[PDB]
Amino acid sequence: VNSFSGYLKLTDNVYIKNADIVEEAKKVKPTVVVNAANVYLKHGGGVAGALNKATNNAMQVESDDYIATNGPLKVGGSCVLSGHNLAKHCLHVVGPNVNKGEDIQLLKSAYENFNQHEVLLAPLLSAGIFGADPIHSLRVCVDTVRTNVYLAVFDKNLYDKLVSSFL
Ligand SMILES: c1cc(-c2ncc[nH]2)ccn1
Repeated sequence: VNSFSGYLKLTDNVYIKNADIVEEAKKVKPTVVVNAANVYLKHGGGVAGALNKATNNAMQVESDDYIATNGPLKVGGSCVLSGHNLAKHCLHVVGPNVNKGEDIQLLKSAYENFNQHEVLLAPLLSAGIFGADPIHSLRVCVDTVRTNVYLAVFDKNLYDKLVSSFL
């Protein structure tokens, strides 16, 4: 049993809910929240800006030190950093940004990072301001992630379309 409430079950391991991922994390304090990161961990807007704002910029301060030591992530890669006031840990995952011309085949690699964690609260990778088709992102999630993932879809309209169209 876990703390996640009000999710629709899509598969054995994937659950979905209409919610702002920032609002959720504060209530549940999950072991892992996933950030929709970029390779520079520059959390300016979208999921990353909203998560970072909720940490009072502490996520950005920690991220800048990480990049100064380790250099940029890979597209499709990830790192584990603090969850600050939102979660125990934040898994920063880089999905391909279609609005930068990145290979959408990298979306599966991105979701493979989730399999290193037994339970996660996450957004749909490469969705929102990353520009991918969220219906596609949900299909790759279901076909790639084997661990227990609780997805948050910010747009009520999009949430209803994701559920209604789910095979
Ligand atoms: C994009 C933005 C957000 C967000 N939460 C609060 C303000 N903006 C959440 C998910 N995707």
